[PDB]
Amino acid sequence: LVNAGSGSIVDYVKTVLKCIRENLNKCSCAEKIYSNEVAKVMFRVNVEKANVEEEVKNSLEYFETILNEGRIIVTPAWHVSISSALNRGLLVELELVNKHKGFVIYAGGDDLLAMLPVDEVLDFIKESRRAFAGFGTEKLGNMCLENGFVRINNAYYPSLPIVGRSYSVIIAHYADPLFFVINDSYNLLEEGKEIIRYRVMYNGEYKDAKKDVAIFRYQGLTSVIPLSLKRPIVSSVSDFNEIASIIDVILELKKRIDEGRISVSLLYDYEKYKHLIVASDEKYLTEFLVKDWIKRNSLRKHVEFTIDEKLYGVRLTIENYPIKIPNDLISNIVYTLRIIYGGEK
Amino acid sequence: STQREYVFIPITNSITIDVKITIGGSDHITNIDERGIHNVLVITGYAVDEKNGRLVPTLDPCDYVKGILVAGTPQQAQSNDFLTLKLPANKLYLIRKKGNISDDLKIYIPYSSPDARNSMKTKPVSISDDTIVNNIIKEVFDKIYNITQKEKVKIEKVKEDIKELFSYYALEQ
Amino acid sequence: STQREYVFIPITNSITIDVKITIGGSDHITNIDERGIHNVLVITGYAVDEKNGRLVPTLDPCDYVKGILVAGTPQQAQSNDFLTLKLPANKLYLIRKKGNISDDLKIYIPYSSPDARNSMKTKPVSISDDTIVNNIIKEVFDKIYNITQKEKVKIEKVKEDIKELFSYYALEQ
Amino acid sequence: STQREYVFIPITNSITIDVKITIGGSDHITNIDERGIHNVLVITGYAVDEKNGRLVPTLDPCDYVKGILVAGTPQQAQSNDFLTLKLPANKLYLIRKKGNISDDLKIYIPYSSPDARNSMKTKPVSISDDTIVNNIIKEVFDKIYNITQKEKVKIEKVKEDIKELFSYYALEQ
Amino acid sequence: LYEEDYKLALEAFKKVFNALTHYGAKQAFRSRARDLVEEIYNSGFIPTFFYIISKAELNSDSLDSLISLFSSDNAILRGSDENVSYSAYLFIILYYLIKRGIIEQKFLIQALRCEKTRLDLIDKLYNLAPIISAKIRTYLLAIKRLSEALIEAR
Repeated sequence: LVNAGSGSIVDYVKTVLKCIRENLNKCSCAEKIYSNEVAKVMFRVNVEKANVEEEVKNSLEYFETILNEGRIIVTPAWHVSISSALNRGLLVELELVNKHKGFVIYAGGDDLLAMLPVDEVLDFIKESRRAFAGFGTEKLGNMCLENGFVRINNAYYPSLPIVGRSYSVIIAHYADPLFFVINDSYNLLEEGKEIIRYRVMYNGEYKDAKKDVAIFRYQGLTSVIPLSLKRPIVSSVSDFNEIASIIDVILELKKRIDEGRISVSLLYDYEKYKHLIVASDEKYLTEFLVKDWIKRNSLRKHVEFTIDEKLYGVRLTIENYPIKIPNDLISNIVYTLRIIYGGEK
Repeated sequence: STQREYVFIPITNSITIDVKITIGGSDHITNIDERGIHNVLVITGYAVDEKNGRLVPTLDPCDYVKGILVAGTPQQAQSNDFLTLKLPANKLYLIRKKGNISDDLKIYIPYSSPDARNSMKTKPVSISDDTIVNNIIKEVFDKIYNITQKEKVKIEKVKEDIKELFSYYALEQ
Repeated sequence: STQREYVFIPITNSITIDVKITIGGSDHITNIDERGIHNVLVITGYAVDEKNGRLVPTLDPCDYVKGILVAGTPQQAQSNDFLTLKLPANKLYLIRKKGNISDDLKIYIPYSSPDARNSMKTKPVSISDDTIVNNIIKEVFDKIYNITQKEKVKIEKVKEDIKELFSYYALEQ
Repeated sequence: STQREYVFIPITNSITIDVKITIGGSDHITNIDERGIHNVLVITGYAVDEKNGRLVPTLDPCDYVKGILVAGTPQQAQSNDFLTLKLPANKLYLIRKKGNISDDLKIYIPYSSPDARNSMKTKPVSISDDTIVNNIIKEVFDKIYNITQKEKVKIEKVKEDIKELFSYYALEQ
Repeated sequence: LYEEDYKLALEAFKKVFNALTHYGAKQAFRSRARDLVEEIYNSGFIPTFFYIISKAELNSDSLDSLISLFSSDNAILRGSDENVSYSAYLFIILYYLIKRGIIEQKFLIQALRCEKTRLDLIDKLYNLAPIISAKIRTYLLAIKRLSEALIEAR
């Protein structure tokens, strides 16, 4: 509420939300905010019958219901804006599925169903997740992606930066029955995404989020790669460049493997380094264990591949389900590569 | 500066003036020029005392004390039970504001020092006995402003000046 | 009921503690039992000067300086600088209220005499540079709260909960 | 005919000077007097080249290259490195404009050759990373006055308009 | 079973890593972590234990700096680069027998002071030789990996 409505008005509402917090004044706040309004209404001699003792009350009545209900009071404009943005995000989502040589099966609004090749699937998720949040690189059609604002020829339109977006990738044989591949995709996520928790960074604390997970599956192998790691997914324009930040960590890693700069044995040796990287809670020590695990089974002597170091300790859990997920992020990065590489042989 | 003295509207017997000889000049801020009373300076966390009723310090935030502000000095001889303050005229808290002035305001509101032994009780008091104000309407703008009761017509809007507006609190002591 | 004094937290070191004879009990209306300081009271007008500023009352509801309420005597039982009024503690500005109270208690709120000779344009201050936030707990909290914060484990977030809910205006005169 | 200049605001460590001695006067555009950086300038249809800290045009009306028009001297040497145009002040893409200035200007805009030895691409980019705002605003623009950072009470406000207003389009080559 | 041994290996290493001020002593420790772990399982535990203490050169302030390392974090190992390294590995082995209750901590701490009792310590470890060698494996193997990773050349 305070950040919305900027200008001379903000300091007025800044004081209205002040006189609420612990079951406060109960209309005895005018005093603090009447001064705000009445010393303002004389800035123009047109006040018809503005009963300031009621005006500041109705405003105090408004925010009260907002904070009591714990939810934004929904109006048509709130819907029409979310709805239209949902249709503009649909446009950019179709260019991405075409850019990655995929085939759209349906894409209406928030949902999407496509068939990508196993090659362009990781970087699709990377761009699609960020493009949904408005952040993005080069224009796709006649619209650009400007840090949470799709822009069509100088016309800026809002996107949905806060809304999480989960993904579900089934790597399937072309001969697998399409009935059970689509069923799994709706019973791998829609009841598997409902149970997956990871350790998110919330206001300095470390809470347990559950959404926005990008599950991968290849005939038994399953992987979960969180896309946010920060619970209010975007709270500032600097929050965009680390959405899906684990994906390019897998993308860069996958890149260095096929160029022979790192052996594929990297995925098979991590098991012994894992218990130390798990038990180690001092980040200066883990940034050396993964530096060692990388260079040991590396095939050259000039590969300096880093891990963002905010990925040390995620501990993805799952509540009593027929899905076995490794309970740490770096292990899920290894399984994601085995799944991507399993679907190329 | 522009020293200012303050009046208010109780339902007590210590209402009318409690102050003597006027401005001595030709200036005031509580203008009643157009469409009724204006600039009734509001003061919160205080009361009426309803008993030689100057102002009362009350931690209660649900208090709406307000009245007419005039210039001059309050009898020039009572240096005991007032507040003796000053504010820059934009740090104030007014009601139904009017023309802006960036001066400083030497405010003189009557406010006694009880040092109460009995707890201050609170009582809601709105405008009653519409005839009771006929005394004080000649004790507010026909006491010092004294342009009323000659050829004015707003004496019907002067009714609605207090028909609804003034709703302060009392003690029940 | 019995004695109650108001402890208002300054930035200066002028009116530091001065707390003589106790209650017979210790029923301070502040309670810091587990993690947060509670029953912090804010009040309109009384602004601090950051140098022996004992919260002269202003008239703007924007001006305020909070404090802590405990069951004390008027800073060593003198008739100098206190209000000594009483209100039945059902119309108070109490943020983070806790538990039960005493209905009609002898409250003591510090008072500074009006400061003439200057204009103010008082500014609100959010206090930082933590070197202060522990000084107010060295001797003036571990004595006025001489039960708690040495038997449990939590000691640190009070110097930061006195950061989230503590902010007030500076007179600068 | 104000001998104007355009020092744009990318993250590059290549916008160090690129210019020389002052306007020929003090009728500037750094209108940071009120609330921070005012009267922004955004070229439409240009790159920033991510290196060789001049500007390159690309013919789609989709690009934004932003920066403040602080005049001066184009290193006292260049004539072809700029467009040498004459604007009547009413044919620009401006942001945070004040009262209309109906004069005419001189145009020197830092120009790099199109020189598509490579392919031209557009790369969206902005400013973050406190050191990435610590570098450039101290390089040049704080010295427009140097009374900024001296008494400037809007340091917290001017620092944001680097990450709020000036968003340019890089080269991706 | 040995899930808390990768934890133990991290506190024991961080102690040895800090009581090795001289850089050539860290490098010398990295040499012990690799080699000594591979003789315990080819030559045996106590044949390698004898080799460790013989090269450790006990009976000094060093032998009491070990006792401090069990609790303190400001202790330091002084001596020959080959001595501090071999003695730092003796800590690693003894730090495990303490934290896992294979050897009573009070016995070991007073056997590291009373000269007459050290022979009884070596006599105790001889009977616990099969049991110990089984349990320390995951722990020592982890110490070997931490050495190769954390102990770097400048």
